[PDB]
Amino acid sequence: PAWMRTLHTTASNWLHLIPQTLSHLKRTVENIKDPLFRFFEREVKMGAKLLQDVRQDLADVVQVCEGKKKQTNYLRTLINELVKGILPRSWSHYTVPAGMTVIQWVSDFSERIKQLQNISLAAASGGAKELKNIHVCLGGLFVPEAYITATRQYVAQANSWSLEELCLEVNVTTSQGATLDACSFGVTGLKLQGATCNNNKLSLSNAISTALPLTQLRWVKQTNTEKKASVVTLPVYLNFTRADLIFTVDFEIATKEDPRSFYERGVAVLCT
Amino acid sequence: FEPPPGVKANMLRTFSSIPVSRICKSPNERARLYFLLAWFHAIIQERLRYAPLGWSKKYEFGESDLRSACDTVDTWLDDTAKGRQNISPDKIPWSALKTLMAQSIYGGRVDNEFDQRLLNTFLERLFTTRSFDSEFKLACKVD
Amino acid sequence: ERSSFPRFYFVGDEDLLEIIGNSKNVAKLQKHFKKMFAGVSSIILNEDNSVVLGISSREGEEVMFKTPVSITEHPKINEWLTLVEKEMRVTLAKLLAESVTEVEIFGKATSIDPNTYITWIDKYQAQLVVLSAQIAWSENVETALSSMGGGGDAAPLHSVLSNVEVTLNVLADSVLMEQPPLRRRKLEHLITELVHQRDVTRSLIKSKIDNAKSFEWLSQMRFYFDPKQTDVLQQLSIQMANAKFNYGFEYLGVQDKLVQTPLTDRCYLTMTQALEARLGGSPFGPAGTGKTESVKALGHQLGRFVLVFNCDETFDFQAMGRIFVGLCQVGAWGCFDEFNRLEERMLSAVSQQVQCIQEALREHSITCELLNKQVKVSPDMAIFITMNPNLPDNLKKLFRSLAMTKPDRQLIAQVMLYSQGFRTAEVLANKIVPFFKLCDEQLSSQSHYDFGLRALKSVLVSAGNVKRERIQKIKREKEERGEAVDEGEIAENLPEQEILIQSVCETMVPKLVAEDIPLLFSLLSDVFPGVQYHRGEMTALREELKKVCQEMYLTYGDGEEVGGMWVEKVLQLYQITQINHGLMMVGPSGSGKSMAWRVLLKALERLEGVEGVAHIIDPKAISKDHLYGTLDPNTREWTDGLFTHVLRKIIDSVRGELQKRQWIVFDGDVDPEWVENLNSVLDDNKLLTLPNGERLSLPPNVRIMFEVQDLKYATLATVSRCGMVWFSEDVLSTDMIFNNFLARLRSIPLDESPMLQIQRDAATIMQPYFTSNGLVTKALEHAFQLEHIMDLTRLRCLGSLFSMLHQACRNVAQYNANHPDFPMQIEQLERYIQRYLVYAILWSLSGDSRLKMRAELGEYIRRITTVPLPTAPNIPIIDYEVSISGEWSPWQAKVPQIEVETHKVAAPDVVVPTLDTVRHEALLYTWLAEHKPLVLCGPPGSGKTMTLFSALRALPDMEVVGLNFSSATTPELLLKTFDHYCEYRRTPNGVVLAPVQLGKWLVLFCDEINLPDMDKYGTQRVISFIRQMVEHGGFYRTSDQTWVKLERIQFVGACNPPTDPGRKPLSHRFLRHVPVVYVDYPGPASLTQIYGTFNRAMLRLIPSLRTYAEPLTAAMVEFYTMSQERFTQDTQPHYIYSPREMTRWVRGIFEALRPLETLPVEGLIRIWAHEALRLFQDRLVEDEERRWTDENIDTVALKHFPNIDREKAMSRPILYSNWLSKDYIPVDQEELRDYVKARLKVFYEEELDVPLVLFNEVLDHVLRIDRIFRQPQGHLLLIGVSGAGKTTLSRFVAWMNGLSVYQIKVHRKYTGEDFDEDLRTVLRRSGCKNEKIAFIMDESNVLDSGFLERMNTLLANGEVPGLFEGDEYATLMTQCKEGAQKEGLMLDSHEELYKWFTSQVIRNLHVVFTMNPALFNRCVLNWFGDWSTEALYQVGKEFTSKMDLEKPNYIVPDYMPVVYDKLPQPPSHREAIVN
Ligand SMILES: Nc1ncnc2c1ncn2[C@@H]1O[C@H](COP(=O)(O)OP(=O)(O)OP(=O)(O)O)[C@@H](O)[C@H]1O
Ligand SMILES: Nc1ncnc2c1ncn2[C@@H]1O[C@H](COP(=O)(O)OP(=O)(O)O)[C@@H](O)[C@H]1O
Ligand SMILES: Nc1ncnc2c1ncn2[C@@H]1O[C@H](COP(=O)(O)OP(=O)(O)O)[C@@H](O)[C@H]1O
Ligand SMILES: Nc1ncnc2c1ncn2[C@@H]1O[C@H](COP(=O)(O)OP(=O)(O)O)[C@@H](O)[C@H]1O
Repeated sequence: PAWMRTLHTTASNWLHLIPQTLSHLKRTVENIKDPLFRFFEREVKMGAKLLQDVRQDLADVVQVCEGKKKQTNYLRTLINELVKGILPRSWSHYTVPAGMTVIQWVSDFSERIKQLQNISLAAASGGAKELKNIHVCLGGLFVPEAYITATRQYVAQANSWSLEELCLEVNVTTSQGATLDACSFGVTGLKLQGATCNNNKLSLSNAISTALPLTQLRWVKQTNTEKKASVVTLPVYLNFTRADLIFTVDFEIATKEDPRSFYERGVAVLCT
Repeated sequence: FEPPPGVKANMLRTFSSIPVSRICKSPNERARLYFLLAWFHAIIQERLRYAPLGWSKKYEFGESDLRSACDTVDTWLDDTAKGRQNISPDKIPWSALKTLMAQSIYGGRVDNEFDQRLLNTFLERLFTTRSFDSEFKLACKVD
Repeated sequence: ERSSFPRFYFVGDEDLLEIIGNSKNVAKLQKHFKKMFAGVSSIILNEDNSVVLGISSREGEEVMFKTPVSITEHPKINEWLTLVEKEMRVTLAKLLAESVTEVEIFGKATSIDPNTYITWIDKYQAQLVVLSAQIAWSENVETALSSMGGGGDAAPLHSVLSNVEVTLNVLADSVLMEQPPLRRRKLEHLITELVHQRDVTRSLIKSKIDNAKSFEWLSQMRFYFDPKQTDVLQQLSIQMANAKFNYGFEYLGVQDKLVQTPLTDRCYLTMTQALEARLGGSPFGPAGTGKTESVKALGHQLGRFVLVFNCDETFDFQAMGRIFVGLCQVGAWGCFDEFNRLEERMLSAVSQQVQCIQEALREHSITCELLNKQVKVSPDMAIFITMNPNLPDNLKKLFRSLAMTKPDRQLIAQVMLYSQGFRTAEVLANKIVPFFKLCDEQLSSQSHYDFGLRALKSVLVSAGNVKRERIQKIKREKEERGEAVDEGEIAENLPEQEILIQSVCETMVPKLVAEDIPLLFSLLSDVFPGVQYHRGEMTALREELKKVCQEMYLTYGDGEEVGGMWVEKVLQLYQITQINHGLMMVGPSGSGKSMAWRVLLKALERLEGVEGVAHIIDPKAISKDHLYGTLDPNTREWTDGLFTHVLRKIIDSVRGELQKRQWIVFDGDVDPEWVENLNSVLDDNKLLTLPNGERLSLPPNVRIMFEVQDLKYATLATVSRCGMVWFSEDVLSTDMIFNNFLARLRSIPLDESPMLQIQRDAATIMQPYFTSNGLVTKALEHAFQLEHIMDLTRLRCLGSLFSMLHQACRNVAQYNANHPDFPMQIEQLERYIQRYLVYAILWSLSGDSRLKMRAELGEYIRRITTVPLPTAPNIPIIDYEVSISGEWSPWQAKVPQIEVETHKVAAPDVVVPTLDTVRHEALLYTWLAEHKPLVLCGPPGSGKTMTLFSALRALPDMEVVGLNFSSATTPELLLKTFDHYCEYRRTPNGVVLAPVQLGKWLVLFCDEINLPDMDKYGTQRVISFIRQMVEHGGFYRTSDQTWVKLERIQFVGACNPPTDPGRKPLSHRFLRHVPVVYVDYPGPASLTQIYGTFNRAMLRLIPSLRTYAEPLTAAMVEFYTMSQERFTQDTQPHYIYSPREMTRWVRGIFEALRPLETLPVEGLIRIWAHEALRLFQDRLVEDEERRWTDENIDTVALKHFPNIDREKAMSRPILYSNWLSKDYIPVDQEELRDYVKARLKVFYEEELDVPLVLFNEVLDHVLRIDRIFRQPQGHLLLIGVSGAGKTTLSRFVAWMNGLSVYQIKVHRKYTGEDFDEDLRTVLRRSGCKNEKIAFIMDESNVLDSGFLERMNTLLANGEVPGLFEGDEYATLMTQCKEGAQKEGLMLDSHEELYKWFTSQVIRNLHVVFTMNPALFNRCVLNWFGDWSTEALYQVGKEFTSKMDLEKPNYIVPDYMPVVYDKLPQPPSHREAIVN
């Protein structure tokens, strides 16, 4: 039938667009001590494993379309579920929006693997020191809360204080005009829903989504002072469906602005 | 059969569902309270339709929650006003209703913390002694 | 009776009949009082047992009756049960009144005298003192606010807060010093409640609340006590928010208390509102967040009892329904566990029941129908349904819902840490909670890891105990040096973060894999910086372990030293024994487990002086009912199980075993079947329950440990009910095993000394190759790099190597014995041991691999080793052997040249010596002398079974006993064969199993060890039983639960590779014992020799053609080789070509040439081609494949046999029959067609009358089918398209050959038992009456794979043991006796009659299996396929003959698409229309 041929074309295109391979991270005792390196190597291992899985499955599919071998039971399910367009279970190991179709899933996975290639190359070029200044995107990482906890552990180990006695501060700045402080980590791709932030100051607006050029995560010791009434806490979600919570940022709103009005209008931060 | 997607339709349905005898009792401030709770329920319900923005997930803020809230208001107002034709707006147990609708009713299904914060924000904007002024605003800058 | 006192609705209906039966027995009702109440474990009575004096608990705290009820005046069980309940409530209330009077006297005081305070604590139970503290605090705060009623008044609430502060300070000092554990729990509950009260009062002070009716105070739980009320039941009123409830006044004993999380009182408010709103609540959320415990804490605070219906596979209905209606009567609470885990129909049924009860409850705002009973619904009920993300639609309207997404672990840790008397509690709590959040994510996930909130609670309790033991030690030291003793002084100077580090190290470090240790240390550094802990080395225990390991020949080390990891593991094991009374030494097979606990027991015995006694029990080998004990259906007599027996023996203290240290090691796998009865032991109760009604308290010395390999099937509840230590495979070093083996070899002699001297010399020779980075370890890792037929376990390979080296030592000893004049010297011994070691590496590492990987291993070793090796340019070393003179000699010389007798050709028991079989002879000799059990692996029919039978018949003093392990094999069969061949005798050491005949090693053969099915908990019980025998050197006799050692006995097994279907890979524990050797299909030259012998003995029948035997064998081998490389199994499952088919080939040639006297070469090759077609081509499914087969057979006949006339030798209609002539002569196809047509006239006239056309394929197939019937044990596989003539041809052959055809009549009602009845029918007809039967059956006749398995065993065995039992068995023996009497055989006992019956069946029954590796190669398949063009054409011609399809006007077309190839060149009209 023709759906043999069209599925063959789609599989060939996907194998073309998906990057070839992912390099693993070299283990070293000093690197093992660093928590960021441990998180990133866990991510690299997971990503390389799932990349090998999908590459092998697509090679299987494209060879089957040419008839050189036969549909097995799991292969039967996989081909059927590619034709029907719903996302296969064996491919989805990280949390995904419920309604995401396979095609943009593959586009997203290509993006994730490209960023993982970037971070692996950066780690290989230098060490955990150069690993510190990488500007990862929370949506791209498979487990981003692991990344933020790893940053917490990194600052605690580097500067020798307890994890509980540490808190996060947000410095939303331009990518070009950003400083790589020892407590500062670069986070990209964060997007606000229903608000616009200028000079770390928030204002209600009808713009549906404002993109942050670069979010700066800095860890500072718990000041033990009560928050001002002009500071608001913004939930951060991975996807637009906002079913999973990653962490909470604290933002200072502009004058005349009512934090109650920030709450009612569902202002939020989205990774993707 | 679908409910008409409207605040007005939901208010009308609520007031039709609630018997006429119940909402007119000895405390004449009861009707204002019933209207305020009905408006709050309608605003929540119609926020559900905008699931990505109005909430974090589609909750079942069904009619049962409305009946439970009505019973809560009825019983606590009967408690505070012991057979009095009028009760002062400040004497209304505003905090009791705020906390109840924030934790037990309309709050139990609330799983995410920030949805609970939203529910508190709505309840504190609506349920207060300031409601009984003629200059109250159930909304700000509608258009 | 059920209506009166509805409380016994919870106990079973059988248990209801029991209590009716034990009505005049108060001592047997103890299980029921346990089940029906909350914490009540017993009711206290006098020695007369005529009046109840008090009520006790599972911990031991008792409540004394104000007015004891005497059963004598109230004989009725229900009456005095109700009186006990009511009076228990009355005394609880009165005791509460006394305690509240006391506590209010203590309260409103500037200071509290500690002595009086603890006296008040001990005067009352834990729950009473908690409730009294709550009531006193409630009254004080309410009065303080009632003074506030003036408005803006100066607050005496500051006085209430200060009173709570000072009482909390007193508790902080009091818990610190050593106290009785029950007082400890009382203190912990009081300090928890007072911490909650201090926080809530602080909030009230901050909020500046003024009026007592302010909702800010209304929200909190208020306790109102009015002793003035006449009825004591409602003297206490519990009121939270609008809700107001009476106290249940039910005894709880002591129950764990929560910490009043903001989440928790949120739940409290929501529940109580829901109940006042007259509907239950559904606090959903992920598991482990305290949902069910929150419901339990609510039930406890109100004083009502909660029922935790755990909803899993253990969930039931009828007991559930009756306990549910019992809840309905009693008014107690019930909290369903996870509700989404129920199956759908069950979920709907229980949902409808709870909906009925809920609408009844709302109606009461009154009877409802449960089990056709109208039941008064008590107002006090609540029903709660937790859930793991929803509610069934029939209950969404009736139940509330809550978000139990994340309990405040920070607050929990701060409350419980402070409850343990820790100062700086909040600091340590806010540190430790994020620490476990980190642990649950950054640590590599494992099945056994558990960083849930329960683990946090356990770590806190352990840290408190460690602080207490440290302060006790400090107090002892201070008493030793000086006398200045002050608990506050030592507390202040006591570090506490170090204490938590110690506790987490002692609880969580054992459970980590070798890699997670640096991770946990990094986490400790990050959360608790600057603070570190080191375990205090127990130097006495260190030295005792060192000495015991020296005695037990094991290796010892300290830290980095070899075995140091094992030593640390042993130390952690000792520590957790000190803390925990239940253990699981989880780790991979053969890591450290058994010997770790053994060496620990022995070191403790030699150090403490308390001798250690172990009761090593394997749970799976025995059945669960036999493990715990049996229940008599009639007299309920108690036959104790093994574990219950040993527990009672220890309890009875007959020989001072209470003074002894008792370790009941539960070696083996674990599943949630037997441990469900044992879970009542691993908790704090430490009591063993029995179904009969007896209870056994665990004596303190008794320590239960589980020796389990994996926890993939262990319920996390049981995993958390006892401690854990992980023994990674890294713990056991390889060189560590090397040292073990070398020391044991240097120490013990083999018989039970000169041979010890030769062992020591051998060890000195072989020592350099077992050092670190030696030949053996590199070879072992290389073998790990390769693949093997069975799962490669390192300990298996090393055990094989050690066993064969012991055999090399025995061989040296035997050579010395045979040469007393000239004992072997050091040089010759050295050469022999080196070459034997290389040989042993080869046959032990690659012994489970294909020949090619054996060659690769030999190549690798030759590359790496320095031992001299044979200089064969191609032959691998494995085909070589070492002589007893220490030289490399080829195995071929050891192969003789047998001349099998001409009537013994291709016989089932004639073993032809070949290279492979002599090598395997030597290995079997080696491995049976050491009495090391072993298993044969290789493709079916490779010859393994007889390759062993030849050895073991050649063994001088070992009977062989083969056993056919089936899919349903149980150790009961092994017990049967043991009692049949062996006997039990009582020796001074104990009961001993011994074969009846003397000086004779009984070997038990198991044909297919892996066939028995794996349990759903991944355990084969039979293989576990043999593991138990081989490791422990014994087993336990279930008749009297007695240890029975095995003497003069060894086991041997065999099995095909597990990749075959129905073949389950064996548990690595059992593999590590038995070494495995691979027996593949014989190679080309081996086949050449093996059947050259068979044909040379074959052709002796006809001398004129003897000169053609060897070229015939060469052609046969070449054709079989081609048929190998061309017909791979991938194309079709049955394309398997084994030397079994070669044996069948030679056997068929023998049956052909035997009655005949003279043939030329042409008749011989016609026979040869006939058999080749019947074997290699009759099973093919594709026509081009059979064309290729014919091409190949013709080509091989040409190439090997050139001087023969092609046309006569292989004339295309190769048909052989015996019906026409007297003998099995080649038969003309047309003449055979004529004869079969005549027999068809006979058939039609007598049997079924439907036309059958005789096309070539029908002729060939009817000949094949008859050829198969004429042989004994002929079972045939008719795969072919439906309707193609399978069953009709089979019936026709059966009638022609005189056989009685039998098909099973099959319908949807036809279940397995009807099949079994038909099986007994056919078996008794074909084995007792000597009535030959053809048994036909189809895929439509197989409605269950059990049918297939029964047929499998019937054809493999010739009989099925599972058919004939009991009355059927006796009737079968009667028929067999009558049949033997008629035949002429006089046989009395059942065994020989059974064997004669089996012989008659295997000679008379012929089953055929008709479709469209076990059955394959053991049956004969024939592919009918679909009728070809020819057959269709003749069918048409014969059937289209009556009508006139003849047209004289027909015009022959110029072109004919000629569908029928053999259509006549002028196609007549009928020919054209048939085409
Ligand atoms: N400290 C040690 N010194 C020497 N040999 C040791 C030591 N510990 C273990 N062994 C050896 O390692 C092997 C492990 O034996 P054992 O049967 O006790 O292990 P296990 O972990 O209980 O295994 P399984 O799970 O199969 O029951 C044995 O060969 C034993 O002799
Ligand atoms: N409020 C609390 N106070 C103290 N410990 C708690 C509390 N809630 C939960 N825990 C701990 O967390 C674990 C959760 O147990 P469980 O009630 O089975 O959770 P769930 O109800 O979610 O299944 C318990 O072992 C308990 O030790
Ligand atoms: N060396 C040999 N001597 C005699 N027969 C052999 C030999 N090797 C293979 N065979 C033939 O191959 C078959 C071996 O398979 P068998 O021992 O029956 O396996 P199993 O007993 O496990 O079914 C025998 O039927 C035998 O005729
Ligand atoms: N050679 C043949 N000539 C005539 N009829 C045949 C022949 N082979 C099969 N049949 C017909 O096929 C019918 C049933 O065949 P059957 O043996 O049931 O096939 P199967 O066993 O494969 O289902 C019979 O009625 C018979 O008439």
